[PDB]
Amino acid sequence: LSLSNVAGVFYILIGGLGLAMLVALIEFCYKSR
Amino acid sequence: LDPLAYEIWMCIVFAYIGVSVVLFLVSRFSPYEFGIFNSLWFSLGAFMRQGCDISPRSLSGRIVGGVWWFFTLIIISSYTANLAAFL
Amino acid sequence: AFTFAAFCYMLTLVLCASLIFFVIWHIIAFDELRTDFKNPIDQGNPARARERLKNIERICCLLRKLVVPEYSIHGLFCLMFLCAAEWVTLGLNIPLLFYHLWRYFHRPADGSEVMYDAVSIMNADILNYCQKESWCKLAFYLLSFFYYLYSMVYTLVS
Repeated sequence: LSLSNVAGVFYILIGGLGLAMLVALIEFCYKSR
Repeated sequence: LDPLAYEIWMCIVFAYIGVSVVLFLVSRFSPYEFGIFNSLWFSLGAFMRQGCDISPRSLSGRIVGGVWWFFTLIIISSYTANLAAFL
Repeated sequence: AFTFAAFCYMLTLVLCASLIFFVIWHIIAFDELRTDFKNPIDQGNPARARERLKNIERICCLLRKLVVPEYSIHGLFCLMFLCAAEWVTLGLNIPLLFYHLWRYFHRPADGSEVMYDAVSIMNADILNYCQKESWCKLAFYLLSFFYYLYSMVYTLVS
């Protein structure tokens, strides 16, 4: 199975990690304030 | 390992590393435990369909857990299928 | 044209974001520490004297904690680019890895064992040196983040 076949999963995973860290920053700001 | 090209295996390893690192960062610096060791344990257990005794309790860890579950589901369903042939 | 190296670049960008945030928090902590240290109101004041010591201990402990994630994550970058077969970026990253090793292991000045002990971390030379180092580190991380983004897009489109 070639990596090209399933690349979408990795794209989705990276998007999810970025969104998660974004949300963590937001929660940190809310907790601080 | 034949069912998956070595490129996919390397990407899988480093994604297992990155997810655990991200979960560690998220939980340590934005808490409600999840160190790095237990984080790797949880990620590995979720990759092998055997759950663990700990689950993320915040939203920022639960998003990571969800994407990890989806990713491992897809990868395992792709690998399992046509695995006797390669053996 | 997805590739192992491209995914390494994406993940490295994601993590460089957190590295940037760590360095920003470090410089903010040092700016606050400098502003407080230059302010001798805590010095020679029977009231709130313990406040300065408590603040110093808090800051030193917090930045004692923030250090290991940054160093280990940069080491992870180095390892990933080593296994990725990326040679330019790995060469650009090794010097900072060696700098971090030196900082964590050298134990210079015949001081305390810990990096920020709050007792020997009150020398103005220490604050100036570390503030300059943190600013340089932030600039390097910004440059590396933009380089990672450019390399990711270039590799992916190719």
